[PDB]
Amino acid sequence: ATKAVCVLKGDGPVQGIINFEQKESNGPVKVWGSIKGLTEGLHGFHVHEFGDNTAGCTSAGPHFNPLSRKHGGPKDEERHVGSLGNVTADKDGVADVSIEDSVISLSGDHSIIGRTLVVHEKADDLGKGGNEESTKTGNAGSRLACGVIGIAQGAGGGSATKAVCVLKGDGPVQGIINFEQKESNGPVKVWGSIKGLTEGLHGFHVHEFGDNTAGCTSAGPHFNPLSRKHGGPKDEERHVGSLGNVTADKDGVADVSIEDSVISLSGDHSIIGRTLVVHEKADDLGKGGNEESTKTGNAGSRLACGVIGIAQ
Ligand SMILES: [Cu+2]
Ligand SMILES: [Cu+2]
Ligand SMILES: [Zn+2]
Ligand SMILES: [Zn+2]
Repeated sequence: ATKAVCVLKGDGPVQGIINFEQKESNGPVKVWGSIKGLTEGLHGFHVHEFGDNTAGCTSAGPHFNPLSRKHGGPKDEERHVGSLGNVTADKDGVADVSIEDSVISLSGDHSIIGRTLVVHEKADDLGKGGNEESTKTGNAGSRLACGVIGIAQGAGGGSATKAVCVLKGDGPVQGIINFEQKESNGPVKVWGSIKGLTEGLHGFHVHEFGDNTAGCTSAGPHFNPLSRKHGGPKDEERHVGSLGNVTADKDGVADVSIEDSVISLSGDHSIIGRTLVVHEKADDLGKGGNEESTKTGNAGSRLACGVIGIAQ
């Protein structure tokens, strides 16, 4: 895509929104926004390999590094793709970010879509610490906050054989959903657990944008690259993102087990860097006879969502 976004959150007070824009498909990426809750001074700022936040920032794995090079600073030949250097927080604990980088992309095998942006406790020494740790992390220390990099309203995306989504919302609904596609236009297995739901049927869809800047609202409509009407997963007439219903048991738990051949974890129907949403009400699978049925299945409000990240 030509635009991406990341909401950074952690166990402490660090939070922010970082925007990405890439106008020419392998030109430089503009990176800008704001992070607050930081100590005054320099903080390591990196793309890590996996958009897996199922164990906070730890499950993001190491720096994104397809080239197997040593850690470096940005404007520097020997670096990781994900080495974006340092952000500087002012005396109000705010880092105003304004970067331009040519090594990261929002498309291709060097795409950061569906990966994790991390802000660190300490400064990145940019590989010039002498020791071994410096040539892997820049001695940047703890991961204070992170988020999965999602597709924002523009354009695209990213590529993997496993993906994962951490669902959260305003209310008590939360869960983790796993995606596995062992052959690269075969079915995607979709499995996991969501809790805090009312007993019964809940609409379950991939929405177009991996944008959670305004909660689930900013995820936009159902992912619909073929411009079809909403349907059930078994219908010819459906959105790519229309995975049907999941069922919550009397304890409010939906043990999701789905297999879909229309979604993909690569190519132009890739759901990497898009948002998975679970809904208030049953999806009528486009059989409701009203205009809303043909758009959303009358599934109602978005109880929880998250950005679908590369796991594999
Ligand atoms: Cu990092
Ligand atoms: Cu939906
Ligand atoms: Zn690095
Ligand atoms: Zn739909």
